[PDB]
Amino acid sequence: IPEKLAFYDYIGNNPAKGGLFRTGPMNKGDGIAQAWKGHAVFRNKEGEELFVRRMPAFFESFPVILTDKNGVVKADIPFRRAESKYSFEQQGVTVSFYGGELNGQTFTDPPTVKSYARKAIFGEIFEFDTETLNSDGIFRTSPRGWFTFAHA
Amino acid sequence: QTLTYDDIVGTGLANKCPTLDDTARGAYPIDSSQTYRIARLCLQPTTFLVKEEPKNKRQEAEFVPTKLVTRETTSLDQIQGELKVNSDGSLTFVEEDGIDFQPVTVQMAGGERIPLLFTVKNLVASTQPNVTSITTSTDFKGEFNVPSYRTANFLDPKGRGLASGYDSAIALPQAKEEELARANVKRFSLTKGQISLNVAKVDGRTGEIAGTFESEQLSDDDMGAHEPHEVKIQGVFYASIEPA
Amino acid sequence: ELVNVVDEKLGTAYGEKIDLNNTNIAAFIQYRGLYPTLAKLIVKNAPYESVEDVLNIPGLTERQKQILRENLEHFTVTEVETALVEGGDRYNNGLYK
Amino acid sequence: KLGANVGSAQGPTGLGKYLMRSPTGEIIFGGETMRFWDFRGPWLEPLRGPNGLDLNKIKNDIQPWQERRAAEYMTHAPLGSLNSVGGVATEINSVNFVSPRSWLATSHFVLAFFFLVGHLWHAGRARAAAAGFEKGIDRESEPVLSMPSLD
Amino acid sequence: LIYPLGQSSWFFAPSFGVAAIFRFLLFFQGFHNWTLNPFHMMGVAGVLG
Amino acid sequence: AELTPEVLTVPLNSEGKTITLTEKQYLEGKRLFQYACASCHVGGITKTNPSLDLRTETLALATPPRDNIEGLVDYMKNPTTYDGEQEIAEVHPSLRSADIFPKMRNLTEKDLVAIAGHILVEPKILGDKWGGGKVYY
Amino acid sequence: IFGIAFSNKRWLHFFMLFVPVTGLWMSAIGVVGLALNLRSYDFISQEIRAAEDPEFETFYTKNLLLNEGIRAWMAPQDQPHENFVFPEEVLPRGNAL
Amino acid sequence: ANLWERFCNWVTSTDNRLYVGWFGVIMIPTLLAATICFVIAFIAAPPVDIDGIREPVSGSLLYGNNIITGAVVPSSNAIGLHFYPIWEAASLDEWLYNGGPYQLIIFHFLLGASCYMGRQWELSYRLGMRPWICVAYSAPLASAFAVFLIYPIGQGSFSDGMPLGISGTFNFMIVFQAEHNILMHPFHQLGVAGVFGGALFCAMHGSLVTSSLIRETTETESANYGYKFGQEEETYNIVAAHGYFGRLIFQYASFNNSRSLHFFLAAWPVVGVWFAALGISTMAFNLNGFNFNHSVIDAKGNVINTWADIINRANLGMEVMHERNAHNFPLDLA
Amino acid sequence: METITYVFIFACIIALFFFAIFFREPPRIT
Amino acid sequence: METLKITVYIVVTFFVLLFVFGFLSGDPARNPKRKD
Amino acid sequence: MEVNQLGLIATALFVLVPSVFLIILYVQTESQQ
Amino acid sequence: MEVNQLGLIATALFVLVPSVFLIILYVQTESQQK
Ligand code: CLA
Ligand code: CLA
Ligand code: CLA
Ligand code: CLA
Ligand code: CLA
Ligand SMILES: CCCCCCCCCCCCCCCC(=O)OC[C@H](COP(=O)(O)OC[C@@H](O)CO)OC(=O)CCCCCCCCCCCCCCC
Ligand code: HEC
Ligand SMILES: CCCCCCCCCCCCO[C@@H]1O[C@H](CO)[C@@H](O[C@H]2O[C@H](CO)[C@@H](O)[C@H](O)[C@H]2O)[C@H](O)[C@H]1O
Ligand SMILES: CCCCCCCS[C@@H]1O[C@H](CO)[C@@H](O)[C@H](O)[C@H]1O
Ligand SMILES: CCCCCCCS[C@@H]1O[C@H](CO)[C@@H](O)[C@H](O)[C@H]1O
Ligand SMILES: O=C1C=C(Br)C(=O)C=C1Br
Ligand code: OEX
Ligand SMILES: [Ca+2]
Ligand SMILES: [Ca+2]
Ligand SMILES: [Cl-]
Ligand SMILES: [Cl-]
Repeated sequence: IPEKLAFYDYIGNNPAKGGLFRTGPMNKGDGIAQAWKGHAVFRNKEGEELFVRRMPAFFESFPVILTDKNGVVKADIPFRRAESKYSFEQQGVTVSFYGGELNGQTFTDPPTVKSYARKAIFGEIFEFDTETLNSDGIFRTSPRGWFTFAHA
Repeated sequence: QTLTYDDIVGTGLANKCPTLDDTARGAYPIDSSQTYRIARLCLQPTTFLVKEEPKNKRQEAEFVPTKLVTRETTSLDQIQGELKVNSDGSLTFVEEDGIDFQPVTVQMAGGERIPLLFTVKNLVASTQPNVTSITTSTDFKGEFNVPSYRTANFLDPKGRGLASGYDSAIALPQAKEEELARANVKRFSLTKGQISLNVAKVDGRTGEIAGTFESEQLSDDDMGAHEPHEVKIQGVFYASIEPA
Repeated sequence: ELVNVVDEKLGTAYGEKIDLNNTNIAAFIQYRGLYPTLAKLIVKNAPYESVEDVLNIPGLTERQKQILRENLEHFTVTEVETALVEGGDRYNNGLYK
Repeated sequence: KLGANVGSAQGPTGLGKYLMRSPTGEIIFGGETMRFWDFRGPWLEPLRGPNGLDLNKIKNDIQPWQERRAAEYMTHAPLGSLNSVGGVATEINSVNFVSPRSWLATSHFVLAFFFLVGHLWHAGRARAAAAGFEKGIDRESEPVLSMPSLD
Repeated sequence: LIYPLGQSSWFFAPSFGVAAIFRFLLFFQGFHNWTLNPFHMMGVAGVLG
Repeated sequence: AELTPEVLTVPLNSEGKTITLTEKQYLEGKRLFQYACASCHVGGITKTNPSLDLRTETLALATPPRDNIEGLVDYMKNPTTYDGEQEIAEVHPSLRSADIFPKMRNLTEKDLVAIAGHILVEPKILGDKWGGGKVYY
Repeated sequence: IFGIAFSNKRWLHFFMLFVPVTGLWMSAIGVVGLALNLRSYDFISQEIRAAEDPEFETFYTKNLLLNEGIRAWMAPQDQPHENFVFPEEVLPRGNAL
Repeated sequence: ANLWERFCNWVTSTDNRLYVGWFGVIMIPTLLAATICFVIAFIAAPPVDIDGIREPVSGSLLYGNNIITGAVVPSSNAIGLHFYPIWEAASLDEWLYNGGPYQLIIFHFLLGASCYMGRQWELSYRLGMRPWICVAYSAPLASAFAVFLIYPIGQGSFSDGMPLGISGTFNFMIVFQAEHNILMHPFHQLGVAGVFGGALFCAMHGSLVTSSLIRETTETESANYGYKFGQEEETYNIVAAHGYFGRLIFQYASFNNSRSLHFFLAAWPVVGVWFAALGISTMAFNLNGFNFNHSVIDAKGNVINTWADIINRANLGMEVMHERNAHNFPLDLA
Repeated sequence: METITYVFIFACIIALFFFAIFFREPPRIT
Repeated sequence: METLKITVYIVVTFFVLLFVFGFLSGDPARNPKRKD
Repeated sequence: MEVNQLGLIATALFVLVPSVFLIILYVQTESQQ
Repeated sequence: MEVNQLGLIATALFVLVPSVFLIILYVQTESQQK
């Protein structure tokens, strides 16, 4: 898979994710993209492939919910813990990467798996240089968005 | 001559421990064959001191005065537990229950606010050996537990918590997580405090004692977000001892 | 590293069964005969070195002991987690419906 | 009843989950109802001593009739919708209830307010009529035209 | 017209109804933080003024 | 969809006998449940003790079992804690405590059956909404 | 009474046109922005301080928590084409409620 | 010639640049006190434990706020409706922690604004005017009483009074909707009709008078120079304006009587805002908006949602998140 | 810097109130 | 605090007395038309 | 607070440029015969 | 280049305040009767 094609499949390039007073280039938000990390594949202890529910453009924040191929919920990141049933720890959720930087690697440490799952709600996962521009981690719109706003 | 709730309400007396007369210089006999309990222990703080945190780290830091900002809500009371007679004649109080904590906020010179959970939770305190009678020479010394000032459900202003809440800074969706780990990953403190009780008055007839106390414990660490301060609390105490 | 001890506990038997040393008392409603009488006794006499130690609670009726025996397969024990047992949280953990 | 020691139970904020102190030290109920500690009622006063709510009476002396009354009053709180659906605003239909206290308070605030408006209306008119200008300004005798300019 | 045309579909336009419009208000608070917007604040000033 | 005889057929006893309620009985049960019970049990939850709800699966694991007409009718005469260990008529409305819960004074045996049938039929209509609380509103 | 007053009746009545008409025009501009999700949603300086300092709270951070509840609790039924299933455990809630 | 007689003459003098008057004797010190405390607190006050749970909220500019987020924060829920003047605190530091400034500001403000209203009566009497401008002002004033005093009384705490700040105002609105469904309350709906209609009729009257200005100026001068302050002739032709608007709708839908017209312009927003104020003041005692949650049911008994049920879902999100650490028991009863 | 900026603008507005009231163009009947 | 309280009480009483005695001082007659 | 470094110059010119425009026009009006 | 962040506002005000002073004086000179 070309890195350029994977990069289009990422919500940080969606022009409907910005803010009126979040000024500057998109690079000022998530950072200067360096490399595709590869495709994350999530699995539970049974070995079923699980899919992270992607964030719609409407949502500034979004929960982490994983389903099987039929849309049945299989794991999530709970808010309240005392009645959690689907936590990554309970379900033995792992993540393996195919292609990109992390190709051939597998992660089982629940905090690490959860961090990758949080990025997967944005689609394909990239490594960013957030230092060069002192990027703040908050999405900005593209020239497509700014052009559209001013002219409407 | 007996006061009621309506005599007391709004006066501040409800935060004050009972006192004994200047004539209460007696002695309460301990029968090593009898079992005893403290039916009521009351602790009324009169001074909060916070240890200054100097830069040099070779100068001896001092405890400095503070201003109480949370009003007359500080006293521990209705505390009870077993009062054991040990084989060597010492007495050990084992705290079991009561209103044995108070959140407190004091302010340093310059405005820094220091919240703490003023407490004697799970207090075990012992006297010197051979206490055939409790007198104005009796002392109690012991340790207690200091749990996290906030309990596990408490959510910070961005909705992050330990037993509930987000586990990341959701307003910074693509920021690097390593730098925010201390604020994102909530931790529950449990430390020890120390307390001394100096008996100053004893009513042998009624089993009541009163005196001064000093205790030392750590302050709120905001569920692990920052280092706690050392606090010294001074005040007066009252206790009623009963055969049980 | 910094770790959320409640999430970690979810990766132990605490995430699979009723932990006699940690679990909030409303969980004993999941099985017949445990709540409220045995559940109160269980929480009050915790912690336990093993699940079978629950049978040593003094004062039990014979039926009460039989109910415990039938439900040992649904119990576990892990180390007491301070964050789960402070604040009276085993009696009321701030969760209702 | 489940075994909690309600005196020593610390809530999430650090204040007592069930019991805390008023700003003047009295023992009072915790949670948001800390604001209501001035409340007094016959089902609650048996539990109150000189320093406020008495933990020993709470541990030992709560009668079934007190539990009954408290459950009744908790579930008949004066909250409900204009079409008389009892409960909080997010409640589903089922309970047909608006407290008589809500009907009586809302009606008489509405009436008291309009009667204040009526007082202003009629007081201002009676003054203007007594002075002779309730029908308007006399064009040939406009008071302001006989006054010095402000600047 | 413009708002739904910028969104995914007409579905997210206001529906023509009293409670439907109230939902539109609340959607705008929750999703857009519309009360924070200085152009809405100028609108409020113009209407209340 | 309709409120059919099959929907209105519910377990009569612990042995597996069923009974088919009439639509009149269903209407009577809703009315009487609102009259005497909804102030605490609206929607199948319990406002003064949210740990216990009126879901059929919860009632089935009560002692004695309460997931049938006879169990619910008995509960309304002599209510118990969930484990059957304590009689709670002094703090829960019942025929036994009609002196202190006066709304029970005029409830007939027929009324109790109707209330019991409402509690059993409603989850067959509403599913997990019944006893679900505000999450399911 | 107020310190200033109208003195020109033509200005007064023009001002009465100007004020509400300009107000509505401004609100329209904001909505054109919201068409693109170009919101005034956040103050970045607030988010940076709040993320690093868990004792920092303002009415601005309080309102975002309300917004997060609105989105999570209203989206499944308000946006049925999305087929949202949010298990109970993921729903943001404060204590007790 | 005696000092008290001379003083009374200056106080009630119609020649002061700003009228004082007897209401003014109360208004001036109370409004200055509220203004000075507000400005200082808004700039420099430390965080305030609004909800009484030792969770202080920062309101001031120096403590991390901007104009949009800053506020003077309501007094602590631990205080409730107790009177908390400065001399009740052990120290100014305690007074600030507990939200003392809020009580000082709103009490001085409400008294001063009530006196502002009486002052409007008073000057109108001194000028030989008719008296009811103060009645028009009673609508905004009643609204201020509603959110700063009546709602706190009904709920038992000044911590539920509206905060003195822009984002705090939005916080009050959102929580109010969660707890009272104010959008579904007809008095708030009348309020909206009052302010929407007030804005509409403001633009309407403005445009109609402006449309019928009599030509008195040249192409290069502002037409405003066609009116001279205090001229006796009307400056526009209301017969032309009515002839236009009566044809826009129909003849009888339009006003030809200027007195009737201007009475309508006064009455419509004032009445509507009166109902707005009464909305807040009666939801203060928890008589809330219409509740149609699960009102529509199909033949089996399935709930058929309406837009009211979607509103309910949004209200729930507000409810469960607001004051996330303050509730220990399952019902939010105040 | 921000605080200074906010207070500066506010202070200018209050000064503007003073001039607009006491140093207004006087209304004259002509 | 005690001094502050006494000071404010004195200040408030002064202005309140001005208000009451002011309106007692022949206020109906302070109009431009009929002297009541 | 980590504010935008251009906020100050943006606010300063936003006030000053139109304000001085108005002052220029006002003063040359006053100075007319 | 890591320049002083106040350099921009300082230079801008240094130009604009006295320039605007002169423009005010010039324009109100031109508008006086001739
Ligand atoms: C059609 C106009 C237009 C558009 C679509 C763009 C688009 C873009 N610009 Mg360019 N630019 C433009 C014109 C435009 N520019 C002009 C005229 C200049 C000279 C000033 C510039 C100079 C410029 C620079 C120096 C930079 C950009 C940059 C950018 C990128 C980021 C934009 C941003 O952050 O905006 C933020 C937008 C806002 C904060 C919106 C402001 C809304 C105003 C303030 C509201 C005013 C309301 C008014 C006061 C109310 C009146 C009310 C009254 C009637 C009553 C983006 C691709 C940046 C970049 O990334 O370069 C690589 C960058 O560094 N632009
Ligand atoms: C103090 C006055 C008062 C109060 C507190 C009550 C309270 C109650 N009534 Mg009673 N009643 C009253 C006067 C009052 N009523 C009057 C004047 C009549 C003759 C019409 C009645 C006849 C009556 C009947 C027949 C019934 C009740 C019922 C009830 C109960 C349910 C109320 C309801 O659903 O209202 C619904 C709410 C409304 C209809 C909204 C009214 C809003 C008005 C229009 C606002 C008025 C605004 C203001 C005054 C004027 C503004 C104009 C401005 C320019 C100045 C409740 C206890 C019911 C009950 O349960 O009995 C057991 C019932 O069946 N009442
Ligand atoms: C919103 C409150 C308010 C306002 C603005 C007015 C306004 C007016 N009143 Mg009314 N009045 C009111 C409430 C009000 N009244 C109430 C509740 C009552 C019942 C007790 C009265 C009984 C009354 C009588 C008997 C008369 C008036 C009259 C008048 C008119 C002449 C001015 C005057 O003498 O007032 C007097 C002022 C008052 C009676 C109270 C004013 C209250 C405001 C809030 C100021 C509070 C000031 C106070 C010193 C604050 C204390 C501080 C505290 C910490 C100690 C004027 C229209 C006179 C008139 O000409 O009628 C035709 C007249 O004779 N009023
Ligand atoms: C102080 C409270 C307050 C006030 C005064 C306003 C004021 C406004 N709001 Mg805001 N709002 C608020 C609080 C407030 N809001 C809060 C807390 C929220 C939650 C965030 C919102 C959410 C909100 C949203 C989502 C929107 C507004 C919008 C507006 C503007 C609507 C203008 C209008 O009249 O459109 C009314 C509609 C028109 C004027 C269109 C033309 C109407 C034609 C002429 C009607 C013809 C009818 C015909 C004769 C048939 C009649 C038939 C009959 C049977 C019905 C106005 C500036 C709207 C906006 O900004 O628009 C740009 C908008 O979309 N507000
Ligand atoms: C018109 C002048 C005026 C008025 C009416 C007030 C009113 C108030 N002040 Mg403010 N104050 C003022 C000027 C005033 N102030 C000035 C100039 C300063 C600077 C020195 C202050 C500094 C100040 C501080 C620091 C505080 C107050 C506080 C208060 C509140 C409590 C006052 C109290 O307990 O008095 C009690 C006094 C009496 C009860 C005696 C009144 C005696 C009269 C003669 C009897 C009649 C009373 C009765 C109501 C009749 C009224 C008549 C009317 C209806 C016609 C009250 C809102 C406190 C507050 O805001 O707490 C939240 C507070 O902390 N004031
Ligand atoms: C008890 C004492 C109360 C005093 C309180 C102080 C009141 C201040 C009143 C406004 C003074 C400034 C007016 C400048 C402008 C000015 O001097 O106007 C003077 C102008 C006089 O109008 P004329 O009809 O004489 O103008 C003739 C025209 O033909 C000119 O071309 O008045 C108006 O235009 C009224 C409409 C504007 C009313 C504006 C109200 C502003 C309210 C404040 C809004 C912002 C507040 C910000 C908070 C931080
Ligand atoms: C509040 C005042 C209540 C009213 C009115 C009614 N009930 Fe109730 N109910 C209430 C509580 C506090 C409890 C739990 C009691 C305990 O300690 O166990 C209950 C329980 C029930 C149950 C058992 C639920 C289960 O086993 O899962 C049933 C079947 C029940 N209640 C039915 C019921 C009926 C029919 C009522 C009206 C006639 C009624 N309840 C009123 C609180 C309250
Ligand atoms: C709340 C505490 C105060 C309660 C006071 C109750 C008073 C009841 C008796 C009032 C006695 C009347 O006292 C009244 O006051 C003042 C001072 O004496 C008088 O004196 C006044 O006379 C004239 C009247 O036109 C005024 O112009 C002048 O400014 C003033 O000197 C009034 O003419 C008198 O009528
Ligand atoms: C700690 C778990 C493994 C490392 C993080 C997994 C997500 S990936 C991570 O995401 C960052 C934004 O948060 C990017 O800035 C960065 O480039 C990228 O490595
Ligand atoms: C002229 C009005 C003065 C307004 C400011 C008075 C607050 S006093 C201020 O308090 C801060 C916090 O306690 C301290 O950090 C600081 O040193 C001190 O100057
Ligand atoms: O403002 C107005 C002027 C005229 Br003319 C009219 O007929 C209606 C209105 Br509203
Ligand atoms: O305080 Mn402000 O908000 Ca009136 O509800 Mn209860 O309290 Mn709180 O919660 Mn919801
Ligand atoms: Ca950085
Ligand atoms: Ca001693
Ligand atoms: Cl909130
Ligand atoms: Cl609570």
